[PDB]
This record gives sequence, C-alpha cells and structure tokens, in this order.
Amino acid sequence: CNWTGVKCNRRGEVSEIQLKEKQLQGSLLKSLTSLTLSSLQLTGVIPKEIGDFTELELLDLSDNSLSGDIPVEIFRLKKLKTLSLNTNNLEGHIPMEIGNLSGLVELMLFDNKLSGEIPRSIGELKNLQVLRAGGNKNLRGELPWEIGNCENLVMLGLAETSLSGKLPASIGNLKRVQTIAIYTSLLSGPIPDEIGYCTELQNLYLYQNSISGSIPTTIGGLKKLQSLLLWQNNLVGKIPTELGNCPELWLIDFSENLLTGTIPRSFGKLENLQELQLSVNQISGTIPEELTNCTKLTHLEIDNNLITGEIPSLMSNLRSLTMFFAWQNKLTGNIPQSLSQCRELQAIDLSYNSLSGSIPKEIFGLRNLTKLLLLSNDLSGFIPPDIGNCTNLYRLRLNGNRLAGSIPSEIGNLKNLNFVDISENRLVGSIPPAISGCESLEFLDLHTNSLSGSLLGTTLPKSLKFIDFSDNALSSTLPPGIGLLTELTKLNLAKNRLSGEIPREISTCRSLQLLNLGENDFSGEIPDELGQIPSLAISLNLSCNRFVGEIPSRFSDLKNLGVLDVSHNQLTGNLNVLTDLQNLVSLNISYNDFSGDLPNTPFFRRLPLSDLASNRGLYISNAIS
Amino acid sequence: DYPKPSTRPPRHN
Ligand SMILES: *[C@@H]1O[C@H](CO)[C@@H](O[C@@H]2O[C@H](CO)[C@@H](O)[C@H](O)[C@H]2NC(C)=O)[C@H](O)[C@H]1NC(C)=O
Ligand SMILES: *[C@@H]1O[C@H](CO)[C@@H](O)[C@H](O)[C@H]1NC(C)=O
Ligand SMILES: *[C@@H]1O[C@H](CO)[C@@H](O)[C@H](O)[C@H]1NC(C)=O
Repeated sequence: CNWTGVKCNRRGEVSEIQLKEKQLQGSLLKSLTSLTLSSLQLTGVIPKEIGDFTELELLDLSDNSLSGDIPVEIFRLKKLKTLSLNTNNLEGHIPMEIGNLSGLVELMLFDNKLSGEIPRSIGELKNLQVLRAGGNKNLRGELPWEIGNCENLVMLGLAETSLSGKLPASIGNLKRVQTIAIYTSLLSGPIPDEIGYCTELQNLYLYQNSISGSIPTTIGGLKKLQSLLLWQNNLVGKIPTELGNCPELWLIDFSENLLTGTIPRSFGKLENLQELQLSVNQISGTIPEELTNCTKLTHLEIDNNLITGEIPSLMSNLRSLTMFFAWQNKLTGNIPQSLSQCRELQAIDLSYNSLSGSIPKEIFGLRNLTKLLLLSNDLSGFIPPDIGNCTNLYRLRLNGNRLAGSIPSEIGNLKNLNFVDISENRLVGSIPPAISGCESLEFLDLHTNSLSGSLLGTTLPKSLKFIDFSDNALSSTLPPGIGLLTELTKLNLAKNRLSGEIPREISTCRSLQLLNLGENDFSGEIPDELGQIPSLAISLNLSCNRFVGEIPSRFSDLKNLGVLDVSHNQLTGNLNVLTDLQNLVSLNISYNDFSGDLPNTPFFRRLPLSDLASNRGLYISNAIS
Repeated sequence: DYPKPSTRPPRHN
C-alpha cells in the first residue's frame, strides 16, 4: 500500500486517497481520512455510500461531470472540515442537515446546476470560513438571516445566482469577513447600514443587481476597504464623503446608477486610488482640484453625467493616468495644455461637451495615445501640425466642432491611423496629398466642411474601406484613380461641385456596397460599367445631377441593389431594365424624362403618383389576359 | 465558469 497517491496513517491503514487529471469516466478501509477524486471526468450520481467512510475530514470531488442530488448522508460526516463539490453538474436543494457539520471550514459548491434556497442551517456552522456557492443560476431566495451566525466567515460569494431580496442586517455580525461577492444576481433593496460593522471587509461586489436606496455612509468606517464595485444598480443619492477615510481603497465603480451630488473633495485623501468609475449617473459639480492628488490613478471615467466647469489644470499631477473619459457632461473652457504631461495617456474622450478654444498642440506629443475623441464641442482654431508627432494615434474623431483652416500634411506621418472623422467643421483648402502616406487608414469622413479643389486617386491610401466627402465645395472630375481603391465599400461624394462623366474604372472597385454621387454637376450618360459591381447592395444615389441618356442595360445585373435613386436628372427611355430586380426595395425615378409602361406588380403601384407625374410618359399598365 | 469580478466595461465614442 505504498502506491503513489496513497498516504498511510501512522497506525498503518489507508489514510488519504489522491487523484488528479487522470482522464477517467463513468460513475465512481473505514479509516480513510481524506478523499480527493478531482479532474477525473466522472459522471452520474455521488454514491450514497460516501457516508461509509466515517473518518473523512476532507472530501474533494471538484471538477468532474458528476450529477444528480447531493446524497444527504454526505452530511452525516461530522469530522469533515472541507467539502468541494464545485465545477460539477450536481442539482437539488442544499440540504438543511448541512447545519449538522460542526467542523466544516471550507465549503465549495460553485459552478453547478444546483437550485432551491439556502438552508437557514448555515448559521449552525460556527467554524465556516469560505462559503462559495455562486455560478448556480437557480439558487434563489433571500440570503438567510442566520448567515450572521457564521462568526469566522472570511469569504462569501453567491455571484451569478438568482439570490434575491435584501442583504440582511445580520451582516453586521461577521467581523472577520474579507470578501463579499454577490454580483449579477437578483438582489434588491438598500445595502444595509450594518455592513459598516464588518471591520475586516476588503472587497464588496454587488454589481449588476437592482439595489435601491443610497450608498450607506458607514462604509467609510471600513478601514481595510479596497475594492467597491456597485455598478448597474438603482443606487440613488450622494456619494459619501467618508469614502475618503479608506486609505487602502484603490478601486471604486459606481458606474450606471442614479447618483446625485458632487464628486467628494475627500477623494484627494485617497493615496492608492488607481481607478475611479462614475459613468452614467446624475452627478453634478465641477471636477474637484483635490482629485489631482490621486497620484496612482490610471482610469478616471466620469463620463455621462452633469459635471460642469473647466478641466482642472493640475491634471498634470497624475502621471500614471491612462484612460480619461469625460464625455456627455457640460464642461467649459479650454482643454488645458497641461493634460499632455500625463505621458501614459492611451485614451481621451472629451466628446459631447461645451469645451472651447483650440486643441492644445502638446496633446499630439503623446507617444502612447491611440484614441483622441473630441467630437461634438465648441472647438475652434487650426488642427495643429504637431498632429504627425502622435505616433500611435489609431482612432481620431474631431467631428462636430468649428475647427478652421486646411488639414496639415503631417497627418500622413501617422502610420497606425485607422479611423479619422473631421466631419462637420469649418475646414478649407484641398485634401493634402500627403494623406496618401497613411498606410493603415480604412475610414475617412470629411463631410460637411468647406473643403475645395480637385480630388485625386493618387491622394488616397489604397486601404480605405469608407470615404465620405459629402457636403463640401469639391470640384472638377472624379478621378480614374478611384479604380485603385479596391477595398472601398461606402463612397459618398454627395453635395459637391463635381462634374464630367463618371469614369468607367469605377467598375474595378470590386468591394463597393454604397455609392452616393447625389447633388453634383455630373453629366454624360451613366456608363455601362456602373452595373458591374455585383457588390452594390446597400445604395446607389445618382440623383440631382445632369445625367442624360437611358438607364444602362447592365443595371439589371445589380441584383443585390436595395435602394436606387436617379431623381432629378435628364434621363429618358423606359424602366423595363429595372423590372427584374427582385431585391429592389426603394426606387426614386421622379423628375426625369422617362416614358412607357410599368407592370402592375405591388412594387410599382407603391411608387407615388406625383413621382410618375414629374416624368414625360410614365403610367402603370395592365397585362393582356 | 461564472466570470471573475469585473468593472463596468468602458465606453467611448
Ligand atoms: C512635434 O515635433 C517637432 C519636431 O521635432 C517639435 O519641434 C520643434 O520644436 C523644438 C522644441 O520645441 C524647437 O526647438 C524647434 O525649433 C522646432 N522645429 C521645427 C522645425 O518646428 C515639436 O515641439 C513637436 N510638437 C509637439 C506638440 O510635441
Ligand atoms: C440622394 O441624394 C440627394 C441629394 O444629396 C438626397 O437629398 C436624397 O435623399 C438621396 N436619396 C436617398 C435614397 O436618400
Ligand atoms: C427619392 O426617394 C427616396 C425614397 O423615397 C427619398 O428618401 C429621397 O429623398 C428621394 N430623392 C430626392 C433627391 O429627393
């Protein structure tokens, strides 16, 4: 009996059995004191004969497929200090007789199929330390009051269960409890004030419930408190200033609640705060200067609130800041230059605010910044030339501001830049040919600007998926170079001064799902090649130009087209070439010179009558029976 | 498993 995995007692009989990761299967010495069969891929029920070893202090069945209920006689072993049934399929209620185990220290039921309530008998276990039952979706009911009687409790977690109701005031009694995890559950009601009575509490995870009332002030008296995750609940009221009295607290998440009030000035006292998340609340006030005393702060997410004022200039005092999101507030003044002294900033989102003045150039001196999102503010000035200094810029959105002048040619310095949106501004001049040097640029939106001059195919990086130049002053002709953007998908040139023929090389853009040429000076006949992208699916808008001739025959090949608008042109002839397009959803042929009959299909009887009326000869016909 | 504790996932425009 010297076999590996077996331990004999000093009186010679078998004491311990140990097996792990042996890839077994199926179902599964009255002195044996510890039994571990774990990672064995066993199935079926726990044999009710498990009670036949009356000497067991430890039963570890964890990480198998084992099924059925938990044999109640497993609770007839009163020397058991450890029970791990976790990571199995066991179903059933938790037996009341569990209270009969005086010596149970660690109890692990988690990641099972279990259901029912938690027996009120857990309070009979006076030496219980870790209770982890979470990851049972049907384990439910209120948390029993008697839970306050487990005096030595250290870890409680019920996370990802159906557990509901209010945490009982009983929790005042666990004076050694370090971690309470009940998260993504059915909990409701207010956090009980009496939780301020757990002195040893370190981490509180109540996130993703519906928890009402307000955050109890008494949480400030928790001297050892470290992590607070309250996010996605109903929490109302002001953030308690007493949280500043919790020295070890490096993490606070109140995101997505109803809170009101000011971000507390006492937060300055918090020397260890790495992450502060308040997003989606009703919080008001200015950002307090004392929060800049927060040296270890990496993430500050204050977005989606009522915060007012100017961004504090002392923000330079936080040298470890990575992510700063203030979007959807009411913030005034300049983006302070001194924000560029946070050398570790990866991401800034100041979008949806009132910020004014120019964008300080020093921000583009940030070497690790992949995201600058300033969209929707009152921003004015030029885009600094220093924009090429920003090596890692990936996502850039300046849209919805007043920024003036030309787009600096340095932006072609940026080799990682995937996404730029400068739409809805005052920008002028030509689009700088230097942008052709953005190797990575897939999405470019310049729409609603004052841009002018002549487009060029040599001006565009070949990797572009998406281009919107609409609503500008752009003139002359669409270049044949357009045939070189083979990955292009949406292309919108609408509302410009563009003219001439449509170049036939558009047919060599093989990826195109959307083409909007609407409202320009284009003329000539719509080329035969336009029907040659089988890819055109989403939309084709040729409206409001000078096009003449007949709708081209190859058009019947656009079998995936769902929207076509040819309105306000000089086009003539019939629509017969359009009568086989079954996926055609929206068609605007109005204000043209078309004539001839349309079938009585439910499609064409949907076309407005004024639509047909703006043409030369259009009318619905009736087929000869 | 049931997932380890986490912060609300951050959102930007
Ligand atoms: C972007 O890069 C340029 C080029 O290295 C930086 O600047 C020059 O700046 C230095 C120091 O301020 C001056 O001594 C030179 O006269 C400048 N040279 C030229 C030709 O302008 C610039 O500071 C960087 N910008 C940012 C915001 O980091
Ligand atoms: C086509 O372009 C014109 C002019 O820009 C626009 O007003 C119209 O809405 C567009 N057609 C569709 C399908 O919306
Ligand atoms: C033509 O019809 C479409 C769909 O009804 C409409 O949205 C569009 O505005 C019309 N085109 C123009 C140029 O008005």
